[PDB]
Amino acid sequence: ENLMQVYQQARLSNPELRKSAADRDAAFEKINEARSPLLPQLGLGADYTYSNGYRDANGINSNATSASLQLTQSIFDMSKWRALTLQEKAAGIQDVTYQTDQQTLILNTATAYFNVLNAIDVLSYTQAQKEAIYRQLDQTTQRFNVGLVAITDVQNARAQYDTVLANEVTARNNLDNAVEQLRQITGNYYPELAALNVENFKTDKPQPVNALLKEAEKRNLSLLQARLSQDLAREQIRQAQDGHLPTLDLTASTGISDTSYSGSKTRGAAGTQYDDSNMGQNKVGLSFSLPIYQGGMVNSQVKQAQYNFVGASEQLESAHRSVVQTVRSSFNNINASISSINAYKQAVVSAQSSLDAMEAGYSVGTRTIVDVLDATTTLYNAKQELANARYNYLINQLNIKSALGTLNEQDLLALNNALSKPVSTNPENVAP
Amino acid sequence: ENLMQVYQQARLSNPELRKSAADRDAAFEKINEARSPLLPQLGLGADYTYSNGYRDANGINSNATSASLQLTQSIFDMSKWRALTLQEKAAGIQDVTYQTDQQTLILNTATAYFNVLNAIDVLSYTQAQKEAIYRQLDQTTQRFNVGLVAITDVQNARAQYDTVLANEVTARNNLDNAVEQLRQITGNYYPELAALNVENFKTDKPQPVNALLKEAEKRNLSLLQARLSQDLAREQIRQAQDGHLPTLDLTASTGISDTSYSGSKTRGAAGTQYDDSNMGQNKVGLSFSLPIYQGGMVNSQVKQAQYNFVGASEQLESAHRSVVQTVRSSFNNINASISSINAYKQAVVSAQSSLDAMEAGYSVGTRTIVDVLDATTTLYNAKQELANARYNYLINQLNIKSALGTLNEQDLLALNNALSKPVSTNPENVAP
Amino acid sequence: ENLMQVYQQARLSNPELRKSAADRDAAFEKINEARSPLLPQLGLGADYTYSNGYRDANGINSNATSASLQLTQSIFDMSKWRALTLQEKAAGIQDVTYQTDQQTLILNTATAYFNVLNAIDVLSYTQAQKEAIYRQLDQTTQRFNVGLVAITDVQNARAQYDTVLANEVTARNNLDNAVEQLRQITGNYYPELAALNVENFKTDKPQPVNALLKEAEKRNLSLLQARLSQDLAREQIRQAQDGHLPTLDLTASTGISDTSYSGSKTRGAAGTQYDDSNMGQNKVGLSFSLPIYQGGMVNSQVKQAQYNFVGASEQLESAHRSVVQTVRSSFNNINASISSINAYKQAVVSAQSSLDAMEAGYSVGTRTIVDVLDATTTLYNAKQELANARYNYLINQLNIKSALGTLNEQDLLALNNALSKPVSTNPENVAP
Amino acid sequence: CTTVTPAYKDNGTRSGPCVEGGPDNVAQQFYDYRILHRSNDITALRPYLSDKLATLLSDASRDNNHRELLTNDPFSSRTTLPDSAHVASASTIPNRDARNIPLRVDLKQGDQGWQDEVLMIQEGQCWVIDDVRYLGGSVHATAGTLRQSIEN
Amino acid sequence: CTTVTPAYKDNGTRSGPCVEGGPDNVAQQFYDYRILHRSNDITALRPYLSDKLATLLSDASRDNNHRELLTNDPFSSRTTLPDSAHVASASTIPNRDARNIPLRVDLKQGDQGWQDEVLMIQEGQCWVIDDVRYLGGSVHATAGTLRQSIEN
Amino acid sequence: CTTVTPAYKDNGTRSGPCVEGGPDNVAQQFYDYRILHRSNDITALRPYLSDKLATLLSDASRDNNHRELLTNDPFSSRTTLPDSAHVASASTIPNRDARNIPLRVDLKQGDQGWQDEVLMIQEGQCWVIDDVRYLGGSVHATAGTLRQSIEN
Repeated sequence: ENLMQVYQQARLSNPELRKSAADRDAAFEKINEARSPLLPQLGLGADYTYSNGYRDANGINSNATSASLQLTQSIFDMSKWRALTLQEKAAGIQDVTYQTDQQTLILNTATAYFNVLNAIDVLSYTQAQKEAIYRQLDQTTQRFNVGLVAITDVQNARAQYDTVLANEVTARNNLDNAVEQLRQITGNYYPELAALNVENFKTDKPQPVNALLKEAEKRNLSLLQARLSQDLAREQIRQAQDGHLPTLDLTASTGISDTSYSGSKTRGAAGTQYDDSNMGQNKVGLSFSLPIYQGGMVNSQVKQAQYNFVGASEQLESAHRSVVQTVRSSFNNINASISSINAYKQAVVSAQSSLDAMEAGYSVGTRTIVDVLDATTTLYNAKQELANARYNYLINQLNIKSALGTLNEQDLLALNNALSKPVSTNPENVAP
Repeated sequence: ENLMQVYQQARLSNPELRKSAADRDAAFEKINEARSPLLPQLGLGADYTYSNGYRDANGINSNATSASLQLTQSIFDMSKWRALTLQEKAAGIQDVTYQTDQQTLILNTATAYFNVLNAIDVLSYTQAQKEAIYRQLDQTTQRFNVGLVAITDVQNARAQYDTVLANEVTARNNLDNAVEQLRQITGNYYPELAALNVENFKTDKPQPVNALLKEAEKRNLSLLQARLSQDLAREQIRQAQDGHLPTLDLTASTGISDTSYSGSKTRGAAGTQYDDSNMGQNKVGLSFSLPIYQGGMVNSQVKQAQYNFVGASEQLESAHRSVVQTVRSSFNNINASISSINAYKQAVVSAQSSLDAMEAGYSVGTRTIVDVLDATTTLYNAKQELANARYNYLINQLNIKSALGTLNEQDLLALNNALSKPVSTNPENVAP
Repeated sequence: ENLMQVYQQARLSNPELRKSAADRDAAFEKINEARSPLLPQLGLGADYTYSNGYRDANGINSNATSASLQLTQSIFDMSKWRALTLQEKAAGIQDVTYQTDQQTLILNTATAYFNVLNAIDVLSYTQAQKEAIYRQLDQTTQRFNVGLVAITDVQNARAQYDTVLANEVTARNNLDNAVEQLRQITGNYYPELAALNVENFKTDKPQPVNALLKEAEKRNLSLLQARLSQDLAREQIRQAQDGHLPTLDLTASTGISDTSYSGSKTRGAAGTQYDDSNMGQNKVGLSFSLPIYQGGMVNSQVKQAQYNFVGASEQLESAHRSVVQTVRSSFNNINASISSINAYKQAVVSAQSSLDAMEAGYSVGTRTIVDVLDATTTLYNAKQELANARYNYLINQLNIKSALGTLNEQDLLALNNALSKPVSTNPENVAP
Repeated sequence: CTTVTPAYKDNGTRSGPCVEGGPDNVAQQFYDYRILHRSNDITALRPYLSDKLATLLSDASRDNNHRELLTNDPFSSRTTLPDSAHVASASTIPNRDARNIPLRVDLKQGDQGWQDEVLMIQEGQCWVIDDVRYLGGSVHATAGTLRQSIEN
Repeated sequence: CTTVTPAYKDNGTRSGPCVEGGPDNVAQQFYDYRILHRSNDITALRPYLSDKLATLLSDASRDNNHRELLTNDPFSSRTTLPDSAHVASASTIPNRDARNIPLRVDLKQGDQGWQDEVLMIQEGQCWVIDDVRYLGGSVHATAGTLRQSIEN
Repeated sequence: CTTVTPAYKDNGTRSGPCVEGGPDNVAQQFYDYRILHRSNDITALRPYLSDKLATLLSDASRDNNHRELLTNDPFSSRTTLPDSAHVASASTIPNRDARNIPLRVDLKQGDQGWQDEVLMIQEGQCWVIDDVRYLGGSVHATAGTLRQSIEN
């Protein structure tokens, strides 16, 4: 399983990107939610009431049942439109956040894959060290048996062997934890992963840092999010200033009312004012309002909105400075990694030469088995360091691409050309 | 003062768990406020108003006073019941958080105790190293005084002595900081704590990781909190869809009104229609309302609730994956600790053998005093490392128990069987 | 530029403190918004409504146009005063937070300056090490050329040279990062900074820890913020209990109405009951409301406020304990820094003596150039360590003042008496 | 009115047959099929497992290692079969960006209940049983979920 | 109506006699005793101190080192007894899950004030005084609070 | 009514003359001068650069390295001048605790637009245009912003 299939699986079964998608969908639906009040509002209502008179209105009882259908619609109210614009801007910032989570998901899965590979290499090196140390301990034991050293040498050799065993257990558990983390990030257990192809891996100098800044100025996600936040702050200032404006609405109502009267006074000489009445009304009206001085209220809120705008501007400037920081540091990291790669390659060459010399000496007869075993251990350590440096270089390239705000699956496509030979991840198959 | 007494005192005076208890009690008490709207609501109101006519009704004035007692009570409104159930679920999740706080308090106090013990051991080792380095410096000074070595060796020895003095000061300050941290976590200064016993201490293999996962899946606190959050999300969905439902309420009132008319036109040919009125009205009725199309509104709220439920489900899945990974990591860490314990035991055995050989050589006459002093320093270092490994093993057992979610004072009681010998923690006492 | 000038420039343009200042200003201005409801209110409203009768009221149509100017003002309502007090306390805590931000900005800029100086020293030492290692490689290559060592020694020397080259590249990148971090925290790139003076710098004993605690318990900003938060919680209790009090207000109005009636029923013998009305009313009156039993309502809110107050008290106690622990840790850190300074001074003396010995031996003719080069490398390493320790001690002397809660620019001025000589910070200028 | 655009675009690669739809609906249909019969075979349960559970349980049957577990009831905590099932209510699922939906199905035996849990996965255009976490005391055998019980 | 179950179940182990209760009430009673009785002795103040402030004061008196601090006043920042006292007001305490309650006591001398700070703890079923943090300018002696003053 | 107290005390250190006021107003006046005069000289824009852009541009012109950068245009992402400009709207600035105010300006050439970004700083008691971050496709030359472009 190369990086491509791993990332393809991690795109679907990843229970933290789905949260961002749900948040984006909720923000999008809030646009319709905020647009709902602008639409006409109608409702039906029933009301049954009984009243009993007393004191001057002694012996008077009334019963009124009413059914009213109401329909109201605003004609001029800028606040609803301003809220709709605010919701649109919130949806935009949520979309930017979702893009950020996509990028960090790509970075995380790449990091996990390379960590698993490094754990495999470390385990192999530790197994070689274990073989060498066990042979050294057996040498010391034989020397004591025929008699050439004190018992303290045997004790020291046994202590070294036990320390090596503990290190081997630690490395095995580290590999297991790396595999578990990969499973958690992908929701699947991977028994075999593609390793690195040394021949096809060619380090390349990056483009000038100036061009990186130029692209990151107009391409970075954090800067765009801060700009959208500042725009939202401006819209909030406009909404706060909107309070000085008048409002206008139109109401319509269809009402059916039935009123009946009873009591001692009703059975009198009222005649026309005390009767059962069946009213039907079709009311249409226009309501206009215009608030005037309310203490501070709107003025204080406008001042608060201006202060929030100043804060948003400061946030935007700080975000730009942080972006410049991240781009420059990421650019320097690649050059540091290239220098480290060259140094570790030279170290590997020197270790291989030393191992070859030790092998020749042992074959001729001037060396023992423990010497060539120690040389192999040193060579394996150097190889592990070089492989870790290569993986760090790949991760640093991905880091530059992400901090520039352009990370996608094309970078993974470019990286996948260097993964050729598969290798198992089970400790028993890697090292029984 | 063993671990049991320290923890018992910590459960009383710890200004972090009591805050959690206060939050839990407030969340539980909010249930009454949530249920309050379902209860009958009665109020009283007094009004006095003077009105002055104009234009057509020029010179007509009215003075009215009214005292009203109004009671209202809902009949069918499922929203309040939904809110009450939501409050109950919130109280449940708050209680779960309180349990988590209890567990982390237990873990923290155990960690602080073992840190204090480790600081004591490190200080003892550093004091031994200081003595050895001072004797080495005295030897070098004597050698230069009679004349056997250059001045560079003397300067280097003085530098080493100054370095070991600085290390001793650092270790003393570290011990003081550990004691102060224990005091902060318990609110009481402790001058003596129980140390570790080597005979009673034992290492047992844990249960298989499968049973650990089985217990954790049904007993972990975080998973229960996530499941309760999902239930709350579903209840929120239902209470949001509740908005389609109608509403019905009952109202009763008792009103006493006194009105008078005067000013000019009243004292005219009206005679009867302009007179003081003393009204008493016991109005009782019912009101039913059924809302109709309000734009998106309810539909948008329902969609947002569904998206929130999806997000809660994603949270639950992520929590389950994290719990599984944590259990696996703890189960591997305990094995790593066992291996480290064995390695350090063998190392201390070898160091003791080396010290015995050096002591025998000194007694015979083939060794000096600096050699046996260095051997003692190495043995002390090995002993300190072994003690730190033992404390790490105990902490790992507590950690896996916490990951299972079954952590309480019984585990501390089990741990307390290994602590027998008390030792003081005063920096001056251990290091004069 | 010395520390004083850097801080003076940073105080103006630093896009992190401006956000705090803007938020403080918004909190201060919110007092007017809180007080506005207590001030008198006035409003205007015009409404034109057409009513169409039906059923019993058939052939009856009405047109009513009304314009009302209403002025309302409360008299006795303690809720507004409670809200005003709450807002004032919020402004106070915000100002305290702003002061804390000022202190942390001072600490951050000082730390960045000392980091840049440390990076310069590290780069110089690394350059010296590179020169020494290159000379070692040349020696080995010459020995192999005439023929004295195997090829393995040449390969090992080349590996060491590549390693030191990578280290030099990493050190240069670290210096660049430190310089650009200073630019980010100050908004301007600094090409030259004042270095440290060996003779002017003197190590001073700190005041007794008891006096530190005495001043900190009354000057620390976190404690003041916690106490003010407790006061806010008490005021919240009072405003929640305020629900047991009645309300009183006065209203006045001026309403002008024009009502006309038409329709078949009106066009008859109504005579007096259907006439065009031009009405005007100057309505003035009072309104008093005394709520009674509402279910839980007030009692549950009061109980929740009590629980919140208990939590606030717990927070205050925790803050006090943390402050005490921090003060003790800072004092111990100062003492440890003094001891480390002495140790590193002795180490520098020893390294200088060794270098002089090597130089004298080379002059006599018993040493090679590479030996004195290695001695120079060791001396440079010792000097860099001593300078880093001095910077750490100065940073600790600032940290103790920050913990005590009295940091300001006078401490920076006092520190500035030691920064006398200047030095460029360009990587090429320091090491081409 | 406007709509909501999905964040994802494929969410597919389905091989076996699928039921009509509905997470709670497919869970209920699966439990009714289990109770109506008395076989609990994995060959005839292919529509309810997407591509992982079917092959994993086939391999578990083939290796002849979990025979005692496989015979009784892989899919339930109790070694016998439940008498009735009732999953938690779910009010549909908007759009296609929703996977790994945990549902706590409630199982009712003769005066006993365990209330296990299952997982919903989309894998194309249907809903698929997954995991089954054995949310009950005194589980049948092995431990944890079904996947953690059969995985080597 | 429903009730709230307390989270804790012991909150006890009290040794000395306890006064009726009430944090502000207990502080008022103690300071009224201080104003009315001009003795300040620790022998008659046992019911107010919690469980070990009295023991700490007795040990300090027996140590014969902090005589100057004990003689003038241990319980206030000022070396003289106050003229009036007004402690912070607490509107009772629900249940029993509340400890370490700090109160800012305002002690007024002749046109003077320092706003000292004290602590109160439960320690059983009562309300007892603790710490006294000397939150005021011109501290009497030593430094910090009383406890840090006599601690070792 | 109350009035807030400004957080800062001086916020000064201004050398050259300052325009009347208004950040958006200052930017609009700058762009109006840009369209009105087709020379893009830096000697006539002295009261529009605060304290460092003036000397930085003078150095960049004196060392004869960014001649091609300066001759075309230093204040936009295109070599040629725009046809019209419309800066972002800022509703005044309370007190004086406000610097580093970024604004996005929509500059419209012949059926074209780039929406560049600029900074406003106080630098005393005025408002000064600064930086210009070259936001838009098909940038003029070099890279980054103007300050990063002409820095050494």
